[PDB]
Amino acid sequence: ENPHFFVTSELSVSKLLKLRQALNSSAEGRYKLSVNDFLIKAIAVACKRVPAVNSSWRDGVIRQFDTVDVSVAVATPTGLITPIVKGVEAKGLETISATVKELAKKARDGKLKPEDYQGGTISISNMGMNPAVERFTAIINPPQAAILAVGTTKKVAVPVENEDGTTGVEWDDQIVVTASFDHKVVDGAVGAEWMRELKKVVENPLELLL
Amino acid sequence: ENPHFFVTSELSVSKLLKLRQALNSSAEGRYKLSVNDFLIKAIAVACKRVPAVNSSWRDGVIRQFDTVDVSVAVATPTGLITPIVKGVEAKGLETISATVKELAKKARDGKLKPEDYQGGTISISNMGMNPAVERFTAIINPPQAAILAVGTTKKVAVPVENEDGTTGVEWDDQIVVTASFDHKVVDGAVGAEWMRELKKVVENPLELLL
Amino acid sequence: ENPHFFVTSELSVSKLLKLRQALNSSAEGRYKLSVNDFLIKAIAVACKRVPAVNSSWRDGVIRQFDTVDVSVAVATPTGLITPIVKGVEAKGLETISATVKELAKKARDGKLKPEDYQGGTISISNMGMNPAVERFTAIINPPQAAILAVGTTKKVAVPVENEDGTTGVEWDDQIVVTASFDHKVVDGAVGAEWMRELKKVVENPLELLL
Amino acid sequence: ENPHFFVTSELSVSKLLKLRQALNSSAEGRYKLSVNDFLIKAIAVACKRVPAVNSSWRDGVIRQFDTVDVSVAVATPTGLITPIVKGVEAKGLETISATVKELAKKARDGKLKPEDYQGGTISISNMGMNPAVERFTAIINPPQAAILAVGTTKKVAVPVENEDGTTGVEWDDQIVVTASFDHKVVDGAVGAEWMRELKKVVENPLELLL
Repeated sequence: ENPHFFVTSELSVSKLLKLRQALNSSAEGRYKLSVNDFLIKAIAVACKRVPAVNSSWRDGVIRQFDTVDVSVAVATPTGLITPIVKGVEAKGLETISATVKELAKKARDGKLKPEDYQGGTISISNMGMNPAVERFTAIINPPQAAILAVGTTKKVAVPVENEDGTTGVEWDDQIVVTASFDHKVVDGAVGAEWMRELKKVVENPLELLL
Repeated sequence: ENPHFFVTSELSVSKLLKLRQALNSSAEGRYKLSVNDFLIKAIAVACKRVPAVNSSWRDGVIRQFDTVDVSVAVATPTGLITPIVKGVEAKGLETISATVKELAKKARDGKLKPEDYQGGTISISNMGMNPAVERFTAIINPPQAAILAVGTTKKVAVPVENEDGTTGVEWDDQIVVTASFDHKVVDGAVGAEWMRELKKVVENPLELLL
Repeated sequence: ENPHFFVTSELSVSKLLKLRQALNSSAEGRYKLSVNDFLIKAIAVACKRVPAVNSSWRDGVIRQFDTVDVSVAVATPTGLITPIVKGVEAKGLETISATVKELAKKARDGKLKPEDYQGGTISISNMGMNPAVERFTAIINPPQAAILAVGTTKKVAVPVENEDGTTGVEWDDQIVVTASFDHKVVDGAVGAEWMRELKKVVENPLELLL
Repeated sequence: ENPHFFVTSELSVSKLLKLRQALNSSAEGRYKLSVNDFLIKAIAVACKRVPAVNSSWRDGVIRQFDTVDVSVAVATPTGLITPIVKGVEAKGLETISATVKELAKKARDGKLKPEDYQGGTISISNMGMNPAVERFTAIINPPQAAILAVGTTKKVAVPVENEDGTTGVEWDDQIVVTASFDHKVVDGAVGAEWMRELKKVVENPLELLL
């Protein structure tokens, strides 16, 4: 029913990894941030910058949402459930990480209420904990217009300019992301622009601070 | 009427200055962050951690506020006005800087509405643009329980341990801050704790990211 | 009601720290002296040398006291209480330290009798255990005429004359103290003289032995 | 009754000390200038540049004064008296020093007439002769709008750029000054501007010549 199209990007996470390390060292056990928390915040910023992706199909209309409620895919013994982080734009990374850990526990325990997993405006699915999944596509969760699939981290050789003008080799830690879009709502231009903003914010994570 | 007491701290801003420089260079003219925007955000975080400072005196009761609406003192040709940044906890630094510049312009133009300057929960007054004001006290703006006065930046000699075990001299850029508190509401212990959290967050500005 | 004025001094504690270390090492667990015990004794000596500070306002008269009963501010979960060390001039440092620890425990336990905290002739408040409080003012505890606020210890670069006639840098451990005085009773001259005697005795702690 | 607020500045006196030395050496006993005479003249110049500080509260009106009559606080065995140097703008430093010494003697002798100490437009209190008073606040002498408290001189390490681009240490002789202002008459902006002019004139004492 949905004309799926896929847009893929490689993202450098070296700076994000350094930032995560510094923050987790400074947390004194109050929280433990994952890469997923940073990706969720960057998604929320990008959705605020390109609201057309923050929308849903309805009969005859596109419902654009003013809030970004991110449904996070959690595998359970009974399979996939999508608890919802509401109002992500207004939450700090600590609150996001804590909420996600709590909700994922409730998910595994089967104690989620319908309001915990009914609704949401965009989904994220992160399987990067499995080293055999470098890239995958995810099926859109209707009625959302977009889903971001996030693969595992791998080291990739990248060219570095040496001071002598030779090109050396640096090893960049990259993840592959693939956005699946519903072509009724989001065309290729909007999706590519949103992917550009996501890349920009993730590779310069100080923009996550604005 | 108010038993004023004062608590003073020296704050290292070297790291904050570096961060401000990097962000302003990356802004591409979209925004121009000042030190004041960082201090406002750090204040909002500290007020969220110690809500007893985020309160107001009323006849017979302390009204504690769930939101931190920061009144920012702006000098005008007609003197002092206090436009209010509402909901600071949920705003990014870009939105804060833009809002403050807009409101300060409206203030100078005399086009502020009463709702722009009536209310607020805590005040900040920043005179650090004048190099002859290293330290000052500010008079509390009733009914708020606290006001932070922020002086100018000066270089101070600080001891540094050299690799040889000698103590060298480093030059730390420090500001002096002075909080004035209403002793009916906030005692010395709460004020000192809040000053500790402010210092901690400003000197480790990555905590401003949480 | 009280015309508060403030007099501030930086005090070298390097010698006091060395003396405290030697005494605590020699105590064999009988006692454990804090800097606060030394400051209390020095206060008692200074109050004996300048009795005009050792006085209280009454309707029409200044009641000068022959004894120095020092009220020590202790933070409790219910806030501030002021247990009284009576007859400080006649007590040794061991007795002072033991009494203060016992009374502070009773304070936290809420087991102080009125006679333990009603009265006193001068107060001390010591917040130097918080590294974010370099300087503060304390509100006078009526009817006492004076209160000494004691901030935290910091290292300060001080000039030292080298044997070659060059000026090197030494690192002096300094505390900031601020006396608040009631200008009805104590004028600036008496307060400055008393601050001079306090500085003299603290920086030459052998005078605490006389 | 008076909303007191305090503005503090560190002032370099190295150049003023050199100038005082040269002048006193050239006086051949005709006069003996103190630092206080220079501060009085600089105050008079600053008051002429910012007359709003040179004013007094009256019921319903601010009386701005065209002349600067500086009341100088003198400690006596009976305490504080404020003899008045009239028309300071038109007097040279020699006349100021001579008048101050004469009036201070009459003060100690109790031979001041009411006209010698009734009135005045601004006060100065100088306790810098006591090395234990680095900083203090003074209570405003009504109906004057401002009082300047002047602490003692201390040596402070300041950064100096060496010819090799290293940062050495220089020892600057600094005094701390604290102006107390009545917030009904003088707001923070005017007080900070006046403090700026005072600093400018004291640090570049050739401007005292204009």
